Amino acid sequence: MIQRTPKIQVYSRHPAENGKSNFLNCYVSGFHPSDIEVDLLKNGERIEKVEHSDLSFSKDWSFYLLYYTEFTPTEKDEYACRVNHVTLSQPKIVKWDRDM
Amino acid sequence: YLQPRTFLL
Amino acid sequence: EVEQNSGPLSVPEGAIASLNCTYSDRGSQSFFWYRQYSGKSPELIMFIYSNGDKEDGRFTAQLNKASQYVSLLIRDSQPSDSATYLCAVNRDDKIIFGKGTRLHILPNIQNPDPAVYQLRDSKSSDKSVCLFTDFDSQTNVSQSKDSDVYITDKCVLDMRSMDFKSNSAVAWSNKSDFACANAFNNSIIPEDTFFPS
Amino acid sequence: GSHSMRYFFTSVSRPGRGEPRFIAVGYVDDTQFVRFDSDAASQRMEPRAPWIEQEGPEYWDGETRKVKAHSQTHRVDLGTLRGYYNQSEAGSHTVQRMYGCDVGSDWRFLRGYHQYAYDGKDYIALKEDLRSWTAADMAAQTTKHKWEAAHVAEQLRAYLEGTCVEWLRRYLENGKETLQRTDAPKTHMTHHAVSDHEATLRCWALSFYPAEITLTWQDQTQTELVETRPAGDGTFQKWAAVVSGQEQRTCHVQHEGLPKPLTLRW
Amino acid sequence: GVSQNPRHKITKRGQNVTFRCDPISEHNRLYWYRQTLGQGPEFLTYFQNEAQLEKSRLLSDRFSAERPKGSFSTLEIQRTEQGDSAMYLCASSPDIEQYFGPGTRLTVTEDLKNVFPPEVAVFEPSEAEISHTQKATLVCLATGFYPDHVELSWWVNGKEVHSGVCTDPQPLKEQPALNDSRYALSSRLRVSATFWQNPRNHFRCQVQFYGLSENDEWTQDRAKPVTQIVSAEAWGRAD
Ligand code: NA
Ligand code: NA
Ligand code: NA
Ligand code: NA
Repeated sequence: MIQRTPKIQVYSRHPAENGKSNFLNCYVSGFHPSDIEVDLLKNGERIEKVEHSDLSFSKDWSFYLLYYTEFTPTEKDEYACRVNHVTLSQPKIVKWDRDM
Repeated sequence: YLQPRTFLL
Repeated sequence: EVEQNSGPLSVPEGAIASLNCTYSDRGSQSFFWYRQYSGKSPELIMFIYSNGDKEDGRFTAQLNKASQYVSLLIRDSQPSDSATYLCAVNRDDKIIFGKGTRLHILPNIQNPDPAVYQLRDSKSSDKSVCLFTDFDSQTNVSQSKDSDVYITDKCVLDMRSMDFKSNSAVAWSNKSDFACANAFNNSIIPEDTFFPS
Repeated sequence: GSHSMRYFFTSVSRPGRGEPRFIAVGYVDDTQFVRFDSDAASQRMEPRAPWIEQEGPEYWDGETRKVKAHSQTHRVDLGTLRGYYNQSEAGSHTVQRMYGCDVGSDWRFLRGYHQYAYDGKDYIALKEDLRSWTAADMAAQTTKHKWEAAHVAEQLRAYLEGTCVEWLRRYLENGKETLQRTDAPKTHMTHHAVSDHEATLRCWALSFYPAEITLTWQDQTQTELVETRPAGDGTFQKWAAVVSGQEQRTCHVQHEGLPKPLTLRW
Repeated sequence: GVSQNPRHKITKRGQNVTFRCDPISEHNRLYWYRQTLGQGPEFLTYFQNEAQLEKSRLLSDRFSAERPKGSFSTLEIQRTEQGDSAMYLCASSPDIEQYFGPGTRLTVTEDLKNVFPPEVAVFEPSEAEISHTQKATLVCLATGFYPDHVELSWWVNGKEVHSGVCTDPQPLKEQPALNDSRYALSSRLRVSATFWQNPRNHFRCQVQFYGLSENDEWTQDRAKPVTQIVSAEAWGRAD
């Protein structure tokens, strides 16, 4: 029963453009075991209309998942991804940076 | 196309 | 699952017997040849899992996954091989069997002596049976066509000490209108058949 | 180029909560095409790629029947491994299985794989020769012995070399317009200043397919590099960054969809 | 390694039957099959441990199989039809290769009055056969038995023999087109003329019949047609 902390990446499907509709992604990878909480946040409020991929693993047996939501970028709105796993003492909030 | 035979560990 | 085998096969002692089989699911992986003696259950004689030929003594199994085919060849056919041969193919984690091919290993009758004898009963001598014997392995016995007459199929006995094999068939009727000369009439018997007095 | 068909299975016991969770996913290359989640309502094998929706009710019933059987076997596996490792009926455990085949540019069999992990550690794997096993421990050797006594490698090899390759070629043909397409990366460079004496350069590779890509800073390799990530539309993304004032003295992109590898400068 | 009980069973149309299967110890997979003469085993049901995973679509609601502790298994036929008459084979497996049990031969009869044991007769060899070939054939005839579950053996001077013995693969029907027709079977034992001509030589035709049990209801004036052995004998003749 070996733990592996998830790598998290918060990013958009296409280059962000205020007003232009897009997809915000949270890609969680390299974790173990499979039990994981992932939420997408807008100004600290939980986004409900979120979808995710089916659980799969890489060559080394570590899990990966993709959580995504439809969003319209604005200059003022802040988007983030809250992640909780057995390997995290405290849940990890990863803010969306427009150039990452 | 899944393998039709399964093997017990 | 459809597994296709065939009909009765008569092969002489020492000859090559060849059984064929086809299965309907190209996805199958496990193929077997089960043998089954009369009043017994199937026993595994061979398994084949790869395209190619598998040899085990007098047995050669062949498998063609592309043409969904399985064969079994028996070299130097022996009396112990007279059984129904069942082709078995997996359908997931279960074996699905074919109908079975009955294989008869015929003895090689060196000096035929077709002869019809009347045998009387040990206790009551008012009862009797007709015994057709010592005929060739190519002689076929056509069964009870009469309501009152009963004709058994032929079968081989081996007198091991003597190195002597013999074919035999039996007939009997409850009817007093019964003679051995008119018993094996439905059967195609030779005119060199001894009919004693 | 070369293609692959892989099946990924996860089984997780839930001693308090209920029956084990079973997720099965099927991929052709970097494209998912089937899924099964024992917790979903359908209790059916589901399409996830448009080209597999062409398959008739016979394919779907058969794929369903099989996935349910894989599920049942892995349930038994969970109780077997709990037995092998003297574990209590009270803790959660995970068995993962992976199997599939690789073909070349000729669409001929290349490589086969069929391996298992338990609680995140290797347990058993079919060797490259498709004739022998690699048990990771003495518990995993009990499996090896029963699998050697039962001629499992031979039946498995018949599926990996034949059956698997045949269906992969069918999938590659039926879905040729998506599976047999190279989407070249839409590359670009971004400039951001970390300090009044230092700067950061970011080489971007976007909207590419397949996922295999190589981004290198010209060769310099001591740079921030991110794991290739899905864009969610069947394409992938990646970026490579490097940390003055003379930031004009280059990033190299190598991908299957590029005839001659592209070079970027600021 | 696989056991089945009962080996033979006779039931009256409309009764209930239960057969047991004791598979091979480390075998997680268990199957039930059905077989009739000139056919192959027909798939009925499959267990992986205690779980019944697959059941034949063509199989009736009257057939139900159980395997409680994932070990022994029982198959039960409720309100038996005459079409249920067959051999019930159980098979165990560790992976896919099957190890069959000795089967349960089930006969479904209209009435237990239709069940009869065999009458056994031994017909002594013909002088014409002795003169012509220097060989003597004793023919044994078992007639009027129902069901067809018999076992014929020859016993010479108290010793069971196989040399010079040939017995019909299957018994014949004493009225082919008939519901619960009685059966007949024949066998041959061939000895040398010099062996038959010795009167100190005892010949016995043994017929093991499978009928009703001690715990079976019997009304009829004639003796209960129980599982029994019927023999007929002869001694060699000098003249
Ligand atoms: Na499998
Ligand atoms: Na010959
Ligand atoms: Na071949
Ligand atoms: Na095909």
